[PDB]
Amino acid sequence: DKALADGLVKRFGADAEKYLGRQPGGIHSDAEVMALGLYTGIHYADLNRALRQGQELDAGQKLIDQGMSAAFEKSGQAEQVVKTFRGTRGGDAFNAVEEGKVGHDDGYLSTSLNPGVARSFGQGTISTVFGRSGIDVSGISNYKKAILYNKETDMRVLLSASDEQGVTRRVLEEAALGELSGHSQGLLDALDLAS
Amino acid sequence: DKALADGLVKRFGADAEKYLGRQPGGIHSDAEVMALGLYTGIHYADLNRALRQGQELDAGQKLIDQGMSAAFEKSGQAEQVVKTFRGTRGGDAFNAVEEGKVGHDDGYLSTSLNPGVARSFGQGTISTVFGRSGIDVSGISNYKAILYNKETDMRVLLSASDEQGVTRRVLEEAALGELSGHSQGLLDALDLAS
Amino acid sequence: MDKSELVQKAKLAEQAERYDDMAAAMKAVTEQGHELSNEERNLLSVAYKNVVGARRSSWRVISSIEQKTERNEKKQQMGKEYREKIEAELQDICNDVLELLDKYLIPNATQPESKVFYLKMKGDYFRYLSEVASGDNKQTTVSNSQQAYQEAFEISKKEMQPTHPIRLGLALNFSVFYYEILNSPEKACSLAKTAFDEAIAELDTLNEESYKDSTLIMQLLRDNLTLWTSENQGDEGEN
Amino acid sequence: MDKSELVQKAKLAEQAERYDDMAAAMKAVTEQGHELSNEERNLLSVAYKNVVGARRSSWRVISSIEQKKKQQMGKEYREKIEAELQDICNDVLELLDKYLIPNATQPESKVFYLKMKGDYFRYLSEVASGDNKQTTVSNSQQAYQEAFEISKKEMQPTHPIRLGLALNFSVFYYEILNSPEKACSLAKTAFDEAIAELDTLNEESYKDSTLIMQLLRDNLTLWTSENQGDEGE
Repeated sequence: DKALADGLVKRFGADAEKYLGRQPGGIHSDAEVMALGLYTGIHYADLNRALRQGQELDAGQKLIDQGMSAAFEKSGQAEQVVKTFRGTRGGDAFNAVEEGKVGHDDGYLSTSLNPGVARSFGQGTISTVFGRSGIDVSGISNYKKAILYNKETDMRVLLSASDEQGVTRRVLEEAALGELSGHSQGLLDALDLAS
Repeated sequence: DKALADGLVKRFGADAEKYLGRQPGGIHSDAEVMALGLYTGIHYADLNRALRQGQELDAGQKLIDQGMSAAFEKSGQAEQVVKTFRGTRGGDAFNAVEEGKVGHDDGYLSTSLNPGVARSFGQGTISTVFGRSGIDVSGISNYKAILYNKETDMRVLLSASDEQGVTRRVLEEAALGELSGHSQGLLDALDLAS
Repeated sequence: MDKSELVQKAKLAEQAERYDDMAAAMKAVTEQGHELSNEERNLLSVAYKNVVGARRSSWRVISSIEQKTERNEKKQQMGKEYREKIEAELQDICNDVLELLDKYLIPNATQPESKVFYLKMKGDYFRYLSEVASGDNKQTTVSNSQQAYQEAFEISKKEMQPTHPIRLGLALNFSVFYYEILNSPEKACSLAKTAFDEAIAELDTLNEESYKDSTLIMQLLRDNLTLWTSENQGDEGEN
Repeated sequence: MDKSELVQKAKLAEQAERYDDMAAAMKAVTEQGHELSNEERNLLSVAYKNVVGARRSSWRVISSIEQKKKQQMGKEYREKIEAELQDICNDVLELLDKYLIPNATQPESKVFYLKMKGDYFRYLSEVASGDNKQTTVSNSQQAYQEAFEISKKEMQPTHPIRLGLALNFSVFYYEILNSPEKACSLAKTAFDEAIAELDTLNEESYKDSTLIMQLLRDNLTLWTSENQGDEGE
C-alpha cells in the first residue's frame, strides 16, 4: 500500500528506497520489500528488543512492523516445509517452553538457511527449525541465505538437550503444521522399534 | 466400655435397659446393643435430624451416637454383600448424588430387608442397596432391617423416574469396589451390541 | 484329550488371546455331548464372540473402503473379492457355532436360564449371518434370528426376573436386531423401553452376585432408546 | 496375481487387520525377486511385525503363567507358540537372506534389512535354548553390527533407520546379552551424535528421528537407574 510506502521514505528515506528492485518477479509490494529490507539491515535489533520488552514502538518501527505483517498475510502455504537454524547467546524465548509444549518469540524470528549456524561455537542455544509460514529474505541485504518467521509465531519444542558443553540443542516445529508433519508414512511402524 | 453403658442407663434409662435380655455371647457389647436399640426405638428420628442439619447433639444423643459408631468399628466389612431397601418422602440425601458418582447421608442409613419397601406406594425415592459394612438390628432386640453408618459414602449405580415423580435407585457401598456386582465373565459371554 | 485338559487349554488360549485355539478346545468339550457348565458356556461364548467378531470388524472396514472410493476400477474389484473372502469365513464360523447350538447346546440345556442363553445366542449368530447374506438366503437368516430371539424372549418373560442379566442382555440384542436388521426403530424402542421399565419396577429382584451386570445392561438399553429416539423425532408444531 | 494386485490386497489386509493375509501378499511380492519399493518394504515389515509380535506376546503371557497341579499342557502350549514363532522367523529370515538383503541397492535399504535380520534373530533367541540359543544371539549381534557399520559410514546420525537400529541393537545388548554397559554405550553415543548434528534432520522424517531419540533418552535414563550403586552414604 502506497500510504505505508510513502510514510516509510518520509522517515528512513535513502535507507528505505535502497531495497527497491531486489526480487526477480516480486510477490511483495514496494512497501513490504522496504520494511523487510529495513529489518534485515539494522532495525531488526531495536524493533525486536521493543516487541519482546512489550515497549511502545517508534513511528518508523510501527511502519516496518505493519509492513512486515501485511507481507506475512497469505504467505502461509507456501506448499513446502523449510529447515532453518538459529543460535542465541544469553537467553532464548524458547527456554521458557518445555519439550512437547508450544510458545513463541514476541519479536520476529530470524533463522538462517545455512547449517553453519547449527555447528557454530560458544552458543547458549542452537535450534533447528521446521515451518512454512516463513519469508525467504536473503540476497537483499547486506551480504549473500535466511528465512524469517512472524512475531508471536507459536512453535512446538519437539526435542531439547543441554549437551556436554551446557549448550541447549533444540528441534522447533511451527505449531500450525500438525501432528502428522515430519513423519514418513508408516516408516515408524515399519521400523518395529522396541520402546 | 462400661463408662458408656452406665451413662446410657443413668440417662434414658429404663428404655435403655429394656434392650438387654443378656444373650450372653453376642458380637456387640451391652453399651452398643443399648445404643442401636434406642436408635431403632424412637431416637433415630431426632438424632438423624440433628446430624443431617448440623445441630449439636443432646447429652443423650451424643452417647447413642458414641455407642453406635463403636459397634460399626467392631463389625465393619462383613465379607458377603446384602440387599436392603429404602424409602423417602420429602427429599433424599442421594438426590444430590448423580449416577456413577458417590455421596452420603449425614445421618445413619436405615434400610429394611423386606422387598415390600421397593414396591411400596406414595414414594419420593425408592432405593435397592448393596453393602457389607451394615449392621443387622433384627437379630439384636426386635424388629427386619440393616443399618449403615453415618456419612457412609454410596455410589449411585442407577437412577430413573417416572409416570410420575418417584425416582428409583441402585446404591452400592463405595468401599466394595468395581468388580463387586459382576458375575465372572457373564457380561463378556453375553456378546452384547453396545 | 480329557474335558478338564480342554477347559484348561481354553483358559490358557483366552489369556494368550489365541481365540481360534480357544474355540477349538471348547467346540471339542461341547462335542463330548455333555451339558456345559456356566464356566464352560461362558468360555465357549467368549471364544466364538471373538472369532466371529474379528471377521465382522474386518467386513465393516473393507465394505466401507469399497463404498467410499472414486476409483471405479480394480481397487474396488479387489475390495468386493476380499469382502467375499471374509464373508465366506464369517459364514463358516456362524454355521459351525449354529450346528453346536442346535445339535448339542440348546437340546442339552436343563435350566431355563441356560436355554434362554443358547436361544439368545442362536438369534445373535443368525443376525451376524444376516448382516452379510443376500437375496432369499438373507430373508431366511433374518427370520431365523427373530424366531430364536422371540422363543428366548417368551421363556425369559415367564421364567426369569426382569433384572436378570441374561434376560436384559437378550432384551438389548433383540432390540438392536429390530433396529439394525429389520430397520424397525418402532419395535426396537418398544422392546427396549419395556425391558428397562420392567426392570426398574422390580429393582428388588436384583441378584447380589450379578447386580452391576444388570444395571450396566439397563444403562445400555436406556442409552439406545435415548439415541434411537433422537434419530426418529417426527414432529412439526408448525401445522 | 500381479504385483500391484498383491500390494493392493496387502493394503486392504492391513486396514482389515488381517496380518496373516498381509504377510502372505507381501511374501509373494518379495518372492517375485525384485528391489521392493520403500512402500513395499514398509508393508512387508508392518505385516510380519504384527504376525511375529502376536506370538511373542502369547509366549510372554503363557511363560508368565508357567511361573505360577498338571501344568503339562501349559508347557505344551508355550511349545506350540514357540514352534509357530520359529516358523514365522525362519519365513522372514529366508526372505531376507534369499531376496531382500542381496537385492538391496542403496545402503539406506541394506541397513534396514540387516537391522531386520538382527531383529528376527533376537526374536528367535528369546525362545531358543542351549547351543542353538548361542548361535541365534551371535547371528543377531552379527546382523545388527554389519548394519551399524554401514549406517555410521553412509547415513547421517539423525537418520530414522540409523536411529531405529541404534534403539533395537541397544535393547538387544540390554535384554539378550545382559550387558547394560554396552546397551547404554550405544544409546548415549547414537543420541549424542544425533543432537550434535541436528541440522542433518530431513524435512520429511524429522518427527520420526526426534521420536526415536526420545525413546533412546528414555531407555538410557531407565537403564542407568536400574544400574546404581554404593558407598559414602
